[PDB]
Amino acid sequence: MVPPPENVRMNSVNFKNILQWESPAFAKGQLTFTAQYLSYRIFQDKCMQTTLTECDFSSLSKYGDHTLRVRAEFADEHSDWVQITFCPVDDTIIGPPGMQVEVLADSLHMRFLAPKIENEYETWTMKNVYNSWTYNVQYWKQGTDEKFQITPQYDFEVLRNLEPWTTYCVQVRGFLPDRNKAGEWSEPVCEQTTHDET
Amino acid sequence: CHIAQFKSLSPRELQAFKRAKDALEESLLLKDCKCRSRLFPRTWDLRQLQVRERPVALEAELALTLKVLDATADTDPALGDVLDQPLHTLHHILSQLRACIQRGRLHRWLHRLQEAPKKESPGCLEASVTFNLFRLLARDLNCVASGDLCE
Amino acid sequence: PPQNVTLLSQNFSVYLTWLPTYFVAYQSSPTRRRWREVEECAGTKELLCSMMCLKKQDLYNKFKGRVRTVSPSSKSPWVESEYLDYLFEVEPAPPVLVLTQTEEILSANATYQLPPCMPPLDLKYEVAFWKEGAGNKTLFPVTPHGQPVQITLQPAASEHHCLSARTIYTFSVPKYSKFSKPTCFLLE
Ligand SMILES: *[C@@H]1O[C@H](CO)[C@@H](O)[C@H](O)[C@H]1NC(C)=O
Ligand SMILES: *[C@@H]1O[C@H](CO)[C@@H](O)[C@H](O)[C@H]1NC(C)=O
Ligand SMILES: *[C@@H]1O[C@H](CO)[C@@H](O)[C@H](O)[C@H]1NC(C)=O
Repeated sequence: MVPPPENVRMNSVNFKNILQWESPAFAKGQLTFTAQYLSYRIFQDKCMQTTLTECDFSSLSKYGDHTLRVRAEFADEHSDWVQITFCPVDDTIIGPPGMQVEVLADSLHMRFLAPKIENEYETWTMKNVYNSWTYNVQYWKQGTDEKFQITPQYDFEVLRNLEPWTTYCVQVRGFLPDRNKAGEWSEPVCEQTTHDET
Repeated sequence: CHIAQFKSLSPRELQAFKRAKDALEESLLLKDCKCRSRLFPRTWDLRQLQVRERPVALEAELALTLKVLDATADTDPALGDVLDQPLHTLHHILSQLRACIQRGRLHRWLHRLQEAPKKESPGCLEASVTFNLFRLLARDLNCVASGDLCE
Repeated sequence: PPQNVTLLSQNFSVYLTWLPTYFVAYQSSPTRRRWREVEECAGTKELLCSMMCLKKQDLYNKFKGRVRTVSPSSKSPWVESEYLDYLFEVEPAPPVLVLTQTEEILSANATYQLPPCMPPLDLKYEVAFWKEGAGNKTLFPVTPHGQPVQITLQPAASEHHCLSARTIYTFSVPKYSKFSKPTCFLLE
């Protein structure tokens, strides 16, 4: 009698877990939706009778697996549950890190800022969730399309013996070598060098 | 087996556990707590076992804790409003812990944990695992997750 | 009869201060009906006592402490303090920075003197870097204890720069300390 939500997905980036869905075709009136999460006891409600096409599930434990379901409701009748399973540590997207770049003669100092988890704190970032975090840097001379890779040991690195007065663009991403999982790349930051070699 | 991630738990999870311990302490004072032949805390430290035996001791303490607090959330639904998210997490850790595992001090410890629910009152066990809750999470789990670095 | 009874934490340790020979005891939260005397502060003449690394202590719960004034003529009543949950109320100490310089990189590594009975606390520090008398300092990203902060150095000139750092302890909620005494040196 009532159509279920369509294309039910979990958009999770840096443990900001947004259950998105598309409203099905309905001609009687404006639909509403109710999303639930399976807590340890029973399906608890998160969004009740909202008019939005999304619900926030960032409050989930982010340890272990969670079961999420949503249905569409009109008046007293309601649709069937569309149920997905979400594992935050494995299904969340690792966002781009920050990158502060400084020019020093033929060298190029770049510091990497961790991707931040909104519902946590400065002392617990994406770098602290995964035990084998390592940054992954990629650079090239602007206009050459010849990428070079470097894996820094920590959150700082120096690119030495570069060409003088040449613009280089740099990117950084998270990476997990235990699973070979890569995070998203940072936006390319391009900076020009100066002169002389030490 | 990869429990090394549990050296540093997410602070929001610890805030959820802290609300649980504060909620359990309010219920334990009105119940008949403090029974004879106490088990927590254990007199010896986990560093006094071999690295491969430490998860075995931690598993038996965590399984008891999970078994007791699950029975506590089913006894008091109002108290289970706070215990729900902790229970989910303790279960997941226990699952990850059992993946690292195939008459000394470990035999007698595993024995007393196994012969305690059948010979102790519920409010006592509830109080016993409540005060041991952050001993398990902050010290014992940390030691086991640190592998050969805990010494 | 000691009046002010305060059980406070300063620099990773728990101390008990009292204001008017003294006797001091402590009670654990699970062992609510049991007190235990301090051997180090037994008959002491000071106004503070170290409540850290005790014989049967349990820093993983809250504990109170009581103190009474004694004399060869009379005994005063006990005056108990408030509870202090160590894992949630411990105050950290500013680190000691070990400064080394290589080429154009300055590494500022934090070091700690920690009590032996301390739980495995998660310590991170934030390094402050600035020229002597600048007003505007440079805060670097939160860095784990055991990893240095590497700082880009300009090779020219020889300006007097100072370095400071503060500890951030994070269990359930981050707890910040003050900044250390700024270590000033000759940049080059
Ligand atoms: C604690 O001592 C201070 C001065 O040292 C005093 O001002 C305060 O009233 C005292 N607190 C009491 C008596 O509760
Ligand atoms: C903190 O206390 C420890 C002993 O517990 C001591 O070694 C250290 O110097 C103290 N740090 C201070 C007072 O800044
Ligand atoms: C820095 O100090 C810490 C103290 O905990 C030590 O572990 C480490 O080896 C020192 N050196 C570096 C490069 O981190």
